[PDB]
Amino acid sequence: EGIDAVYPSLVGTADSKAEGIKNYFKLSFTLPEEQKSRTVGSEAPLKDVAQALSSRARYELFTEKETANPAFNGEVIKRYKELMEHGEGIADILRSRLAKFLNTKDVGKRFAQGTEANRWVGGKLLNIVEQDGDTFKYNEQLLQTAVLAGLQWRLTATSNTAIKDAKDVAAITGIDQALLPEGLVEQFDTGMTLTEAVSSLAQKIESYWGLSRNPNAPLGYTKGIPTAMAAEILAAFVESTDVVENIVDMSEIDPDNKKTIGLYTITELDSFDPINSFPTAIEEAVLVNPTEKMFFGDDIPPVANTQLRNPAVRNTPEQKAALKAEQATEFYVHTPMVQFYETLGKDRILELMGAGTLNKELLNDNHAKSLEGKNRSVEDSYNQLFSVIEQVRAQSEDISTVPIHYAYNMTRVGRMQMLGKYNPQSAKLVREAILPTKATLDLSNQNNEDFSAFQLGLAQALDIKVHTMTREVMSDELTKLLEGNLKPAIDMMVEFNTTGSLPENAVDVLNTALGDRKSFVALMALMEYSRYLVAEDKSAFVTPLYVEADGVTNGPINAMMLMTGGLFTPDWIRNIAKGGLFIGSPNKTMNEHRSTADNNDLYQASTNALMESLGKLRSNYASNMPIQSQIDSLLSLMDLFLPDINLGENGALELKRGIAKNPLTITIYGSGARGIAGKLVSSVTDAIYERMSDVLKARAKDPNISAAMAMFGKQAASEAHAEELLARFLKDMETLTSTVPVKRKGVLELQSTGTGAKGKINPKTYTIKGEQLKALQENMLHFFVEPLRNGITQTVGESLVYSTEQLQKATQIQSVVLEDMFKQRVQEKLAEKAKDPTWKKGDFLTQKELNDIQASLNNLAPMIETGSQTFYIAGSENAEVANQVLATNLDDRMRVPMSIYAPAQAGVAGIPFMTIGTGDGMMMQTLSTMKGAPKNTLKIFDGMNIGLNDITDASRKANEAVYTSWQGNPIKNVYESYAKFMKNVDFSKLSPEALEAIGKSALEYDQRENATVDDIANAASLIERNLRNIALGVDIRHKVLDKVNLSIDQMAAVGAPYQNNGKIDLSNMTPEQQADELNKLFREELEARKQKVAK
Repeated sequence: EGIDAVYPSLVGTADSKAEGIKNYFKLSFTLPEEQKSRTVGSEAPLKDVAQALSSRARYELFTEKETANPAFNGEVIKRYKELMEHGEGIADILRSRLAKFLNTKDVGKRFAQGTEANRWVGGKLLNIVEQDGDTFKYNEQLLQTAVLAGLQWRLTATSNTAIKDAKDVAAITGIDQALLPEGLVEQFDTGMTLTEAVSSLAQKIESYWGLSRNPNAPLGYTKGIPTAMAAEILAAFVESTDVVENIVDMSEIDPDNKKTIGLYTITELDSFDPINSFPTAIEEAVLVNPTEKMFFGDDIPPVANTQLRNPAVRNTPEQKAALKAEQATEFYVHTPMVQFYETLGKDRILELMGAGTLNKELLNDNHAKSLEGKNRSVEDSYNQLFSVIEQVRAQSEDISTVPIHYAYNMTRVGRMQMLGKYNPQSAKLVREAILPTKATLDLSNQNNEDFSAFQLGLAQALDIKVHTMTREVMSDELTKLLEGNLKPAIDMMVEFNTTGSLPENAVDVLNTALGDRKSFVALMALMEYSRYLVAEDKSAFVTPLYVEADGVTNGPINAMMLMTGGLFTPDWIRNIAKGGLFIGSPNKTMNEHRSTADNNDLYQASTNALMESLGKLRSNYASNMPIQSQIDSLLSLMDLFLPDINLGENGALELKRGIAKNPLTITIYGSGARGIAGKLVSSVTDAIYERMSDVLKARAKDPNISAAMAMFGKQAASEAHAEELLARFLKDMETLTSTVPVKRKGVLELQSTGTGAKGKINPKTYTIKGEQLKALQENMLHFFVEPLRNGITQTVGESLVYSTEQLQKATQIQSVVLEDMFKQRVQEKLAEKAKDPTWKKGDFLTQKELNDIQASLNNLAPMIETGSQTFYIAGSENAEVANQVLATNLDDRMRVPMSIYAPAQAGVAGIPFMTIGTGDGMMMQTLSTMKGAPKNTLKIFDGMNIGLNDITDASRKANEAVYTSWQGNPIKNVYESYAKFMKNVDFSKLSPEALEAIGKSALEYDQRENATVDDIANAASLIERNLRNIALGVDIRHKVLDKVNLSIDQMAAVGAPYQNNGKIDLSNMTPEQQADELNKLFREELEARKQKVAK
């Protein structure tokens, strides 16, 4: 009688075992104990809410608050009057589409005779209708409340959707990640798919309805009825031209693919629309506890209870404390930076920091696609920032004294991420306008310690390697720039502060002065320095300039410290010193190491090893003439378009440290050899497309120019030199696309493909794809990637790559078993429902039944616990388990598949989870909750912005947090979960498909052709004892390193190292001598543990 008294006019009885028509709306939802929405019980929600928005006094009375938001002024009130009238016309469209549905094929006539038309996949909206004469009609309270949710969704959906990477697009389309076309990713994130639009809209509808789900009701109605309403509202928005629908066909690019995907984009409002200063008036008027809002002053966001998009995992108490500290920081608006942005204008901002205007008649088709994506990011960030400024400006007359708070949540890899799309932590344009840092300095004397901090901040913003030089040397470098190239730019900024105007050629002045140092952070350095020059009182200068403590190769260094076992080697000691770990050198900073000891970082070290491997490969095939020519063509092509590859006049090959940046970072991230090859080739094709645009530009200026000079005009001193380069380009492309190398029996053989490149090119629409693209990747994989991966292994160590292999095998095997049991357990439950008369196919399972299936998997240890963090590698949301349609609209379109939260195969995702989660993720968690933690800082991943008044103390604390995170044992945590899984697993109950996947990870190629169940089980237990041996070695190494004196300078910006107060002196020793001393303590620790066990 609870919900049966609020909606007594609904069609059908509320009994699950009735005879006629049953109402599944009242059987699936229940009234809450305390109210959550103010529209429950009303008769005209679209009229009561519109009345409350007509005045400030009425808004306060309806909301029951002392005062309303100051931004809710008269201009905003007028704009909401038109929006409410627009929402009344949306309801008229919905009411007219229902009458057509009941008229075609006599649906209404049959439904009134007893036919269960409300249980259809498209008739699920018949559970919220009422009888009216001989026909049916909507329920006014339920219909008008859903319209209000659509209006709020239309205003803020874009600024809340997630960002799709290349991996996500590949899964949706089905095309291989390494063969994704040009601009496909940039097209996908512009709009949203059907599933994303409907699911997000349906979430708001349920919230506004203010009801609670029934745990014993089928998932086909608790999730289908809200979804069926969302699809109808989205269809109405398309008819009203509020949402534009675009259809992309995969058969155009891949004829073998028959998938069709629709994309929906919301039409955006004007940048001067007064509604942009307060777009959450409807949300705060309906919900008792609004979710979308901006926090001012003492308004502190609440702490989330579960991980991001991982509802099965809850934040640990240690993780919740870190979130609370990060949400207490106050942000402030820098007025001089804001006025500079609006004076320059959006057009000049795009011209300076973007691609500017585009003339598509002189651009390549593929080149123009990338330029538009660059412009979109800058333009969207500019619009988002100035909408916030409008809201802040209404709170007080002084915009610089309004504190701002931001919400945080935990990423599945243990990373604190700001909520929203464009915020200081994500957008660089917004980062320079809203700052949490402040300082007061005495700059009346140039020899003060305060002036040295001021110079350090300016130098780092102007692209100067401050962590590789001493303070005195850095000061000399900055002085030359200030009085040299940057002088014209400073003069313009000085006039701007006093007057407030800019010249018509301001873009050209900044472009010439900055050059290769152009960035958003470099603009603030010019303004801050110019403001200091005109300050009347330099002894109390207040500035928001900061210094960023950036880690030196944070990724690779963490891996070699956390997942390395065995005895110490001199090579490890030398290579780990480049990361900031010094043994036997008290109070040694990174600036001293680079200046005197070693000036090569990890990126340069791997480049040198790559040259060594490349020379050995050529010498192996010295007698093979066809193989030698193929290697020459690959290097020749990369020399023409990549600045990191250079060939001398004598044929000597020279490489730069910039060729191993990306490969080294993604190698630690578990990416395979094919992934590196695909990215390397993509860099070459981008340069080729850009060179085609120069051909079109040169032809327009001079139609009589030659083809060679139109291409390599600026890369050749004479015309004859230009003709030489053109011949090289044509020959290399034909050679690299005609034959490919095939690795058989351990040797490489050239095999023809028959799909070589022929004909005359067209600069406007030149494209490389199909079999031509695959031929290029085959040559790159076997001739350049293989030598590259050998050099990387030599630097990081052979033991580190051994730990990654066992970790990948252990996680993949566990995920395969979990996925098979989940699918095998929901099919047995469905077979039981077939004997239930009150059950129909399409209702799926129940939330109570789904929770029992997941609880039965607890004896296999699906989650990894480290004591302060939790990880769930196999968790995902997929529609494979349900394999059925959830709901459609009244036109039998917009079919939405049903997706549930079920485990899935891991693959190579195990390595990134533990390298990042226990690496920089744990370091930043400690830094926010440690004793005497730094205050007023912005914590970007592997970085931290610090004010000029606390650079020394905060840098020392950052190095202390790094040392704490190096005492962990990620392998031991994985071993403990894997040992429990092996105790309870039963391989004899696995499907034949599952047994084939496990054999691909535990056995060799020859051993898995006819392997039995016993062979697979025996091979899986071997991995268990491999993890135990690795984990024991890591534990001993950390114990030994804690007994000696160490200096930690991983955050090398300032030069404030941290000492571990060890009591063993290893100074005045070579790395060869230190390894022997460390190995002596390693053998003593092993003996004690074995002796203790014996006792």
